[PDB]
Parts: sequence; structure tokens; C-alpha cells
Amino acid sequence: MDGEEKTYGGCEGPDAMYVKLISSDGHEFIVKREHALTSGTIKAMLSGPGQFAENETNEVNFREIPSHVLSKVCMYFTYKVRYTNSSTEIPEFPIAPEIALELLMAANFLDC
Amino acid sequence: MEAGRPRPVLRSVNSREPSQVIFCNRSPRVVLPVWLNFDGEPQPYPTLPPGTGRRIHSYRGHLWLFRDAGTHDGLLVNQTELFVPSLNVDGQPIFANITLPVYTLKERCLQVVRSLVKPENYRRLDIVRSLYEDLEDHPNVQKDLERLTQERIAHQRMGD
Amino acid sequence: MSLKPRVVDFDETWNKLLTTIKAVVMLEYVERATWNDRFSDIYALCVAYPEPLGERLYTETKIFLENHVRHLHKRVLESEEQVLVMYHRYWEEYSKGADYMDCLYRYLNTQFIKKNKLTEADLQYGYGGVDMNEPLMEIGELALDMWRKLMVEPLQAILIRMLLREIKNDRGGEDPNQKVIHGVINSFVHVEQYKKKFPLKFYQEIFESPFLTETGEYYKQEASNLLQESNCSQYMEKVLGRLKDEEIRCRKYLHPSSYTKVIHECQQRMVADHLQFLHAECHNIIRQEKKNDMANMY
Amino acid sequence: MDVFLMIRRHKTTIFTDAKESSTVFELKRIVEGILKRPPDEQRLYKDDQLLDDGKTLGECGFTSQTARPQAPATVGLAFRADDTFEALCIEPFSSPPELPDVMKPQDSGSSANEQAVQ
Repeated sequence: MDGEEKTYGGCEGPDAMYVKLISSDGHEFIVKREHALTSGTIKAMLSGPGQFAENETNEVNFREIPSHVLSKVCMYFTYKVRYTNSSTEIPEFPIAPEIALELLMAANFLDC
Repeated sequence: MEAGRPRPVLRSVNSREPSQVIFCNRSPRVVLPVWLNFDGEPQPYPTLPPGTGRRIHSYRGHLWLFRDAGTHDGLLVNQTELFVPSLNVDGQPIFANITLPVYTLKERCLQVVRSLVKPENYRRLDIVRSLYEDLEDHPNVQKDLERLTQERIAHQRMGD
Repeated sequence: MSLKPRVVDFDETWNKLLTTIKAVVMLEYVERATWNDRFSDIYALCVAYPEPLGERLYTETKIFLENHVRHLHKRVLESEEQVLVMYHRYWEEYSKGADYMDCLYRYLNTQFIKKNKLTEADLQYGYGGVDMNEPLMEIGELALDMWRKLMVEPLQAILIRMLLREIKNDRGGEDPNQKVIHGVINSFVHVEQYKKKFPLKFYQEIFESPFLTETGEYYKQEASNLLQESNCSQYMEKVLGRLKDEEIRCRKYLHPSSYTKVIHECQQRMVADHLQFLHAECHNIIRQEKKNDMANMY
Repeated sequence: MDVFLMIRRHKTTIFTDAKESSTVFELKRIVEGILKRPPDEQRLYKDDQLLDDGKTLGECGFTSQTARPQAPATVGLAFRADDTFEALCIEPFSSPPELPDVMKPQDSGSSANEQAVQ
């Protein structure tokens, strides 16, 4: 609306910009492509399959990770990308005890 | 000396040349400094609070590593696993900056869980089975030494 | 499946996985869904029960790769001088496919094999061609190890020599394509095992050296032929042009490292053995004006 | 200056970033790029409260003191059919499992069995 602005900035953009994650119970997580690049398994998916992957089509399927775990994974991505490349203060990161075993396996799998 | 490399790979060398060092604890943890003697055996030293720094009279070629005092989790010195003093110059004392490493999410979670639950009850938790073994594998300096030794050999290569 | 430790049967999952793995090699289209499924497949295998499927899967992949790359070599060999062409397409599909595997495998690589056979080192197998299982180190390094065996074969002396016969002509034998020649040449570099330094030794010794000597003879015969028929002023322009074509050819066919070696023999073959004749010509050329003649000399 | 958000409606979540002093309207534009539906159809809610485009997000209470990268604020989302609005309904994330004995801190032991331990 007001003052200097750009369409492309403000993190508005087509489907190539954002990557889609599917849970075990089918919940959808939309994250920024840069966030998705932090995990190696996801990074490896998006490099492939990928002889046809220059079609603006991105998806990851989890057959192990449900949404309560996966949300904590997404939160981690937002935090990791935001604080890196600055000297600003970085606080701790919440882990619920119940979730902890599952968050630890999902983290171990994800290569993040 | 004798031909060949005597002693263990990771060990300090008794180089008579002194180096003045100041340890600066840049992290939130209580840091336990460890000096590897000539034998390669880790030796503990007094712990440092997160705000503090301390003067040390080391020698060039001595080996030091740093860990969380309570947890024994790994810490970085000058962004690396091991700190080895070198000759000081006009430079004045050599600084060893202890900083928190950016732990993987999985490892951090392991750390938090470990603090929370007794080891007797790792198995009781309802988490993936594979994690149980991981939890039991707490941080260990000796293990680290073994890993470093292997990495070091890899480091060694022929010259140009 | 789940993160939690499960019970998983090897063979049911491995057949479906094998089907997928085989598509990725030779570049038949793998789906997005299936690709995702594979990451999960390797995971479930690795975590299931006390005894990991991880190590069973490691032996199994190693044997399957060995037989396949070998049998493709024997198929590739079969064609009558379209050997290089199929070697190029198998290498190109493979390059992208091997990049995908390393990627696919990252979890196996990280968690398992934190140690090799550290403690002991064989001298019974570990270097050069053997049918004994190859070291326990990671996927890319493993891939390079299986490949080095293919090459040794008594087929390599005649084939290289015949391939070279076509290439040595820069006229009266035109031309083999840049895509085709290149495909062979980068394969020769690739088909060496993990080293601590430049692979390129194999390429220089097997291809480069018989190629250079033969390239010499073409020029030697051509230069003598022209010296005899034509005069000095037609020779210098034609040899400068013959060099100009050699640079272009080198840039297209070869590796950076040989660009110089190939031209360096030809430039030496045209002038440097004929120089005595050339030195005698030069004095008359300087006495006359002829700016272009002196420039070509210079 | 930045606030970290999650825009949620019925088992879909978008992790997005927005400025603290920017309008509620600006956020609908971010949603349009990804979801590819107009802003006008969309309704954005804060704790089931209708939000207008005269309001900015800092004023709604989505300042960076409560909105963190570790834990973002939730923005409710509704779509419209045409004129008539659907209104909020977010299907939740599955409950995390029961906390096992092992993670509870220690408590006293038990007397040894007669037979060997299995």
C-alpha cells in the first residue's frame, strides 16, 4: 500500500518459493524453500527426483512424522535461518518432555 | 629422540617454550577445561563461569579441549574442537574462546532429555526405540579422543 | 511405518526399492512420491529391530552394482565403434544418478560407518581389481572403487588404437562430434578410484600418449608433402591455419590439461625440425618487404 | 522489527514472516502469492476476533515480544464462498503421547524377585 514496496519482496511469490511437507496424518506444512534446505533429507528430495523437476512442483511425504513433531521441526527452521548470518542474541529453543523422544527421532532422521 | 612417533597420537609435546594464554568463556555453560598430558590422558582443571576468563601458563604444542562441566557436552575453542598454543608474538597473549557450538536439533534435544530423565528410565520413555541407544551414548571425552585420532590420521597426507 | 522401532521384512521392501533404484540409473523417470518413499524405506530398514537391515542392504547394493556396471561394460563393448557413444550416455545418466544416490543415502552414511575397519588393515584386498568385498567407506568413494576394474581388459589396446585412427585426421577423415569424443574422455578420468590427488594419471598414460605420437606422424607426412610440392610462401600460412584448427579441436575434444600437450607436439612437428630450411628462407624474407611473411615467421 | 507467524485453517499451516508495523491487509497479500486465491475472499482472525484493514498487526497484539521464531503467533483464516463468510474452524494437531515412567524422575525401587531377572 504505502511508500516504497516491491511485489517480489515481502516474501510473496509463486509456488517455487515455498515447499510443501505432508505429514503422516496428512496435515500440510508450507515453509519457505530456504527453511526446507536445512534438513538434508528434504534438501536431497528437492535436488531430485529430478530429471523432470523443472516444473515448479515440490513435495515431501512423511510416513513417520506426525504433525505435533513436524511443527517443532518447522519452528526450528524459522529460528535457524533467522539468527544465522547475524550477531544478534539467540535464546534457547523449547522442547516439551512428552514430545522429546519423537522430536529426537524425527530430528535424527531429518539430518538437521 | 627416537625414530617413529612414540606415544599416543593425541598428546601434548613437552615443548619447553612457554605460551601465555587466556581462556575466555563466551558460552552459557560452566566450562571444564581439559588438558591432555604427555601421556594423552585428559586432566581436569577448575571450572569457569559463563561470564569469566582466566590466565593460563601453557606451552606451545600443548593440547586442550573444553566441555560442559556438568554434561560433558562438547564446546568449541576458536571455533574448533582442540586448542593448541602457538608462540606468542607482539601479539601478546593467545586467546582461546570457548563458545557454544550450534548443536544439531537432534543432539540438543538429546541433551535436554538427558538432563530431565534418569538414565535408569531412558527405556521407559515412549519414544522411538533407536533413540534409546542414542540417549545412553552421552558425551564422552575419551570417545572424542578416539574420533580425533582417526580424523587426525586422515589429516596427515603427503606434502606437495 | 513409524520413528519408533518396528519389525520390517527385507525382501518385500528391497524388490520395490530395487525397481526404483534401477529406474534412476539409465535415466528412466522416477516419480516424486516414490523418491520420497525411498528415504523413508532406507530409514525403516536402518532402525528396525536390534539387528539392522542397514548392513544387509550395504552388502546387497555392493553386489548388485558390481554385477550391473560389469554387465553394462560387456553390453557397451559389443557395438562396433559405437562403444564410446553408449559409454558416454551411461556415464551421463550415471553422473546425475550417482549424485541422487549419495543424496538418498545421506542418513545411512551419517549414522552407520562412524568407523571403518579402523583397527586392522588388510593387505589381502583393498587396492586394485579383486572380487573381494570393497571398503566400508561412503557411497561416492565406493562408486569410484567399483569402476576402476572395467578398464584393464585386453580389448583396450586394439580399440583405443582404432578410435585414435579416426581422430588423428584433421582432413581426409572429418569429423567426430564434440559431444561423442568428450563423452569417452571424461569417463576415462572418472573411472579411477578415490585418490588423495588428481585422478588424471590413467587418462594420460592410456589415451594421451599413443594419441600424441600418431598425431605427430600425420603432421610429419603432411609437412614433408607440402614442403616438396609448394614453396615457402604458402607453407607458413597453411601451417599457421593447421595450428588454428588444432586449438579448436583440442578445446572441444579434450581435458584442459592436454589442450597444450596436443598443440605443443603439432607446433613442434611443423617448425622446429624444418627450422634449418626456414632460417635460410627468413634471410631473403627480411631482404624483401613482405609484412605478412615476417609476421607468420615471427 | 520482524514478527514470525503461522497462518492456519483446517490442517494446513503456512510459516511466514511479516513486519510488526505492517497492515493486516499486507499479510493477505502474502497468502495470495502462495495459495493463489484473492485477498478479498480471505478473513484473518486473532483469537476469533474479526480483523479489519484499518488495523495493523502490532496493534492486534502480534508484536515481537509474544511472536518468536521459536514459537509463533497463530492467525485464524477463513474463506468465503462469495459474500457469506465461512468463519473460523481449525482442526488441531494430534495430541503428544502419554509421558512414560522412564522420563519421570526417580522413585524408590522394589524388592528382588525370587527367580533370575528376564
